[PDB]
Amino acid sequence: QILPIRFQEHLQLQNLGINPANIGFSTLTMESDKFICIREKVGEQAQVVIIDMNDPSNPIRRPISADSAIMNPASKVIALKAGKTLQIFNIEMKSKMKAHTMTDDVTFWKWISLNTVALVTDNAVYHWSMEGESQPVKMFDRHSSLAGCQIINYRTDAKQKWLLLTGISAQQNRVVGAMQLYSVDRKVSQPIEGHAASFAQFKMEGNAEESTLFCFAVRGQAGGKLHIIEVGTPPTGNQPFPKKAVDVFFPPEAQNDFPVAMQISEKHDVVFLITKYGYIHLYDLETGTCIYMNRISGETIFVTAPHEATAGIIGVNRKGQVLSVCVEEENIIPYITNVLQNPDLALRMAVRNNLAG
Amino acid sequence: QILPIRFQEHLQLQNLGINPANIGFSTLTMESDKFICIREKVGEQAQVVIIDMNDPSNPIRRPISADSAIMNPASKVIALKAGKTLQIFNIEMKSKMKAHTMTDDVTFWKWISLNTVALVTDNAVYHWSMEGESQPVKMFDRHSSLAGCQIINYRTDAKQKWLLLTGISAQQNRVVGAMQLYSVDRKVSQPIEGHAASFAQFKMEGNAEESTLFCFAVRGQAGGKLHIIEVGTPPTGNQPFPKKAVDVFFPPEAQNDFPVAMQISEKHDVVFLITKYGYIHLYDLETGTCIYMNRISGETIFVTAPHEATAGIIGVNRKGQVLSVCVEEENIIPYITNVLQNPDLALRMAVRNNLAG
Amino acid sequence: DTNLIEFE
Amino acid sequence: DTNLIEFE
Repeated sequence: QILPIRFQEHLQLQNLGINPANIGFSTLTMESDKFICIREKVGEQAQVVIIDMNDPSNPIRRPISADSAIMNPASKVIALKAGKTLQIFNIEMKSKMKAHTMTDDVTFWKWISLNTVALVTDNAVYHWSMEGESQPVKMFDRHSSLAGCQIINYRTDAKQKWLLLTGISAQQNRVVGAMQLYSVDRKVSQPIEGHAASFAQFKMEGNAEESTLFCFAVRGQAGGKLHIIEVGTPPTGNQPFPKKAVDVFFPPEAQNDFPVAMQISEKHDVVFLITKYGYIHLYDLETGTCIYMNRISGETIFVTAPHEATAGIIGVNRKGQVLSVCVEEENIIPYITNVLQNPDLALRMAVRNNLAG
Repeated sequence: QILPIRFQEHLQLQNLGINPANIGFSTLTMESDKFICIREKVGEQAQVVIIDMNDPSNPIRRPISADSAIMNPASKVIALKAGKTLQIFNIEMKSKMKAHTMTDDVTFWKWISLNTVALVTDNAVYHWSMEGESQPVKMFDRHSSLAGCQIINYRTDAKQKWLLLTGISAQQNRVVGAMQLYSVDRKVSQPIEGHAASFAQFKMEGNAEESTLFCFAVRGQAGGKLHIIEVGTPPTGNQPFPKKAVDVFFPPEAQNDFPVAMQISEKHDVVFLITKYGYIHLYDLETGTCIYMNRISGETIFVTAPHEATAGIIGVNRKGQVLSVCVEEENIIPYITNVLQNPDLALRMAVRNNLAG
Repeated sequence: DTNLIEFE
Repeated sequence: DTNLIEFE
């Protein structure tokens, strides 16, 4: 019938020649939908394959010797590291823009803005701007609750006043998720069990200021759940945002599957949640109401980024298949109304994000 | 420091164990201030939770299989329907009083008197009395102007001589209200753009017979307005009630907020108008003067009913809080006099409803 | 025919 | 001192 969502395959990295073995979390990066960096070791020579999403049939290979390469979200600026050695280049003008030598190895790092790179060390998190004459700044000391985890993600709210470090580990035979939520303003950090999450700005009707929301999904002991809470003191004059919780489904076949990524469309006020084994869920950011759910990938998915054009989510999966899913603006309302038999939601979404159904 | 009104929280349905997901238009009903009926899906077992407002702490749960449950306004008599199947039980006597299988599904239905249930199908409205052997009687065919709308209300004047069926729809990125006002006597029906409304008996000075007023609020393209008109032909010998019209205010934050409920206190001749997002307005029934306006709920409201005890209005919001606002009799006159600097309206209400200020 | 609410 | 990437 119809579908809420709109699925579409953009690429098949293997058609480009990329070895399947490099299509994974530690060799393939997608800091945004503009590029995909894959580090391959062709021969005794290690190199980076930079795929320009607006020109897929022309990947450019360059020799590197970094243990990690992460492209800027907007420009052909790349951050390369080797141990404690960190260097940033502007590929087009062939120069080294900045360089820093950390006192600890960087276990995980990713761009968190157009001009800032987050650095995660076994015991602390740093933010490093590209803006002028700068160096790493320690944002906070890691919490003991993540000691030992494999760092898989670091996120930030719009104003960078709320940081979220996330790690996972094998415990009690199930992938357990460990998150640290640090408050830059109150110099305090809270431990939280969670697998995937994201922040988002939301303009509650009757509020003059936006609200900063924190939304995470976790498959805990009580099974799957998804929370949506307002983080920090609500803007003077605003109404608090009612924390919402709803369970996230997991079919019997999906025994050890869990939340792996989450993007939020400020355009539709929708939450995309993708599990490790290809399941996509749609939830209303405002109510947490689960709109749609189905499987969009048989192969596991290890990386995603907001899909700017469609306001959706784009990710790569083990097969080297670049997939994207967004809101089918022409039918979402009709689907919610007819299929979901949820007039209220449908009525709200239609008026809220100026949609038509 | 004073206030016209007098706010009060009665309950927090969550403190009673009600799932926040069932605190909504289609699963929570409040046909009066004597009961609240929530339909929950505890397990693979559907059931109804009846909450006796005079004994909140002791909700009673009963397995049901009805797609809708509405409690009689005065007795533990419940209307339960499943598709075209309609039954009515007296819970205490645990017996099926009367039963009827409609020929069309009922999309909306609500008690309109201590003994009559109104049934709305896609193309007609019926009345069904519990008085003896009766059956449903078609009152009128639905006007095409509500074809497609989501039925949200049905109201009647004291003598069930005027019938109002209200619907809403998402048109032009805003909730537009479509009302159908039927005249039982003249067998004719008039289309009106409106969101909320209510009838009321009012005895204009110099008139021996009460007058039947019809008040409705709407946020049309010309912004929000509230009308108060006499409906039908003035009783022989009565003067006609001069139609009133005023602006209902919506702040800038309230972008897509609209009227959602209205209750009129014959006791103080005041109109209580609550918006979809928790705003409360107080107007003089007679003049249509706005006496007070300010926010009483941060969570949207989806159901109200007259609050008999205080002669005010009592509704429930998405959080599960049971709210109630009424005239603060000891201090509604001074407020008007000193804060609104409206001696005339103050002097009029004092004398008119027999108050003191 | 049947009942839509089981009573105690 | 030495660059982690070689440009051409």
